[PDB]
Amino acid sequence: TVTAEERERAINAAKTFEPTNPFFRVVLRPSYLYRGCIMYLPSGFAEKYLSGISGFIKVQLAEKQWPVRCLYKAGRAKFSQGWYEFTLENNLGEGDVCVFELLRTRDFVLKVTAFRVN
Ligand SMILES: [Cl-]
Ligand SMILES: [Cl-]
Repeated sequence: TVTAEERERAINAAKTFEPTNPFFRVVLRPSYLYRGCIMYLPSGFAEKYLSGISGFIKVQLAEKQWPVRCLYKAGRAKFSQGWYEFTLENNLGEGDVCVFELLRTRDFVLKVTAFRVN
């Protein structure tokens, strides 16, 4: 069981972290956490940094990388294929808070730091 206090704690820890690279934060919720699901990235961040992002990008957690399809189309960036599997293989669940930062690499790499509830 996840308590309300744990949720508040994890969100506060995530909010304290301020990467030097461009970043956004997202609290994982159930509609993002099942096989075949999608997840839209924040629209402002997507417009500023992810125009022309296409195809399988690298999502990195603890120096391991997962392929996640990220398509920017009709004004929104959407994760699809590979996103759920990234969360499952990293034992991420609802309430965990992920900070995604855009690394200074040739291709698109989003590095995740997870602030886990339990
Ligand atoms: Cl919440
Ligand atoms: Cl694509």
